[PDB]
Amino acid sequence: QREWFANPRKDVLAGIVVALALIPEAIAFSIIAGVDPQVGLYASFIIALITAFLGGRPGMISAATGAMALLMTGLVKDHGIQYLFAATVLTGVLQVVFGWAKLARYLKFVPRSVMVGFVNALAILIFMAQLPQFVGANWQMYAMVAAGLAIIYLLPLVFKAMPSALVAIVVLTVVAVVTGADVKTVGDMGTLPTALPHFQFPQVPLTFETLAIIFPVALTLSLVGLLESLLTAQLIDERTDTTSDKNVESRGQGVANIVTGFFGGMAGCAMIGQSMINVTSGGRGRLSTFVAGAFLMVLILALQPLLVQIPMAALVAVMMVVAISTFDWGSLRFPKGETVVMLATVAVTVFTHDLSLGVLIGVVLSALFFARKVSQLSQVTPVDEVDGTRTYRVRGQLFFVSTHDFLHQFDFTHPARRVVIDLSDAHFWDGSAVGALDKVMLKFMRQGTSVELRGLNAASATLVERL
Amino acid sequence: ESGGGLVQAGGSLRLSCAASGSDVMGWFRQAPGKEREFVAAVTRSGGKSYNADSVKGRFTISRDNAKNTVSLQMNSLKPEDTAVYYCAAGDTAITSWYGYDYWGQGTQVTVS
Ligand SMILES: CCCCCCCCCCO[C@@H]1O[C@H](CO)[C@@H](O[C@H]2O[C@H](CO)[C@@H](O)[C@H](O)[C@H]2O)[C@H](O)[C@H]1O
Ligand SMILES: CCCCCCCCCCO[C@@H]1O[C@H](CO)[C@@H](O[C@H]2O[C@H](CO)[C@@H](O)[C@H](O)[C@H]2O)[C@H](O)[C@H]1O
Repeated sequence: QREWFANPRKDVLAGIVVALALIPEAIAFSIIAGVDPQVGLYASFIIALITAFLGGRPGMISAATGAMALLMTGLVKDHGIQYLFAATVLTGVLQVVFGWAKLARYLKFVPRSVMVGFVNALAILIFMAQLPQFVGANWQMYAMVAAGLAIIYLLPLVFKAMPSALVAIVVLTVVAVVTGADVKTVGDMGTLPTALPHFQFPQVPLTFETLAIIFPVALTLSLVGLLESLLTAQLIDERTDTTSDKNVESRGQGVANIVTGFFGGMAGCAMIGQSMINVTSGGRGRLSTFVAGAFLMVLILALQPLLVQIPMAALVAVMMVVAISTFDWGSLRFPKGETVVMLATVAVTVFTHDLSLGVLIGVVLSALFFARKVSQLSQVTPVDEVDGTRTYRVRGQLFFVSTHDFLHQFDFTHPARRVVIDLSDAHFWDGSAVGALDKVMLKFMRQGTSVELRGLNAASATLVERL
Repeated sequence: ESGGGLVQAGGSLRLSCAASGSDVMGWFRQAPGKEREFVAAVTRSGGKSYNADSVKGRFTISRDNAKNTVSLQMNSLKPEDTAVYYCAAGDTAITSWYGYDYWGQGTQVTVS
């Protein structure tokens, strides 16, 4: 069976620490996803519990992260905070399906460009989510968020193994309460937990038409969650030693999200930062995560009236630094295509404020580049008419085409009089196809050889630029 | 750009484009309300490029000896040639579409 209770003294303590670090995360992420803090705190609690009992890698905190929230933020403003519940249930179902089929090993196939793009987009979206707290601006907001960043970045060089964010929140709370500062408090953005999570059957979604609208977000949530769980797992593996079955971990994740959805909760996955803070502080048991969730619930129930008094500047500061911690990568001075994928995801997510779309275009772009690495999909065939005129029959789909490969398939050795270019069986899906053909024709014309284009409009009609 | 006017059933018309402002010069035609279409393009070297879909071997492009002039001879016009003919002077690139450095507002060409 191999089930233990080793090192309770350190596991409990670690769980306490990461719980104190867990409260503001869940509250904030709840606000970011346009929902009550209650949902996030509940999520963190129940997920931590179920993962503590059914998780694969002990000492790994699974609660509520932005990686999940920013994928539901669009579902909640279009259908509600409850289509969210359905989506979390279905998400968990997809995860236990993924674990039952034993498919974790395939997570390696996921392009690094897509992932790093997801991270960047995520972080800058966090930072952008902190902006609507500045549109209605009192200078107390600015002063307390600036002093927040200040105390978070300048205090820990003097202090010890206790969070500077803890001191930030406590101090700013005490100040805001005593001085009676005029600023938005957390209790305004949503209701905070006052009791235990009750069994809430998603009474709000309805069968099929619901399925057709929650399936995509459940898919993306599931995949992102399993990726996060995988990498977090492996990092805990490297930090210590284990033969953790990532399939069992995925299953536990699934069940957790399922019952979470059935108890009015958000969607959750593994948390890198808090898992690291945990293992660093001595947490390596399941009791660590259990005590994390439990002490989280107990403490949020204990400090509730004090909790709702916490100024939004503190939490917006904490989010402001968590964003910074998340974004910064290797901004390389490398494969152009992969960079294209990352920047595509980033820019699209930034412009649309939809992380799911960035993920989507990342997937399809990676798929296209893959098809370009693995197959042909287009070939030219030089044919001679009795006139002695070279006619190049371009057949197939042309997207992201390389100009070099296109030029190499044409003969420029002997400048003929006239050359026919047949596009009757071709399809241009990108402006690069155009550009390539242009380089060819420009080369021929510069060489003194005239070009006759055939069956053209059909090929240039498949252009994506036609929207 | 100059040469717009009215044409009959099998009539003809030459279109001289002047650049008042340099490898290659082009000509496109825009059907009213419909997607733009390529007509022809000619380089300094002497190489031509036609659109055998819109130009069924009827039209004839040539560059004048003058530095800022390109002529497009148009014969055997038909109801579907009725369009606005734009002259482009983009150089060293995009011989075929989407334009480059210079464009010129097009004139109307109507057949009957
Ligand atoms: C001829 C024989 C040759 C012997 C060669 C040397 C043998 C070393 C193999 C290490 O295998 C370990 O076995 C542990 C249990 O079987 C696993 O749980 C270990 O790791 C978990 C987390 O670190 C802890 O909770 C467990 O208590 C701890 O036993 C651990 O995953 C695994 O790596
Ligand atoms: C269908 C395809 C979908 C593709 C989606 C890809 C999702 C998997 C990416 C996981 O990568 C991890 O994500 C974390 C955040 O999600 C990062 O922690 C970040 O956030 C922590 C705290 O929030 C900080 O401590 C870290 O420094 C910071 O890197 C972490 O570094 C990164 O390795």
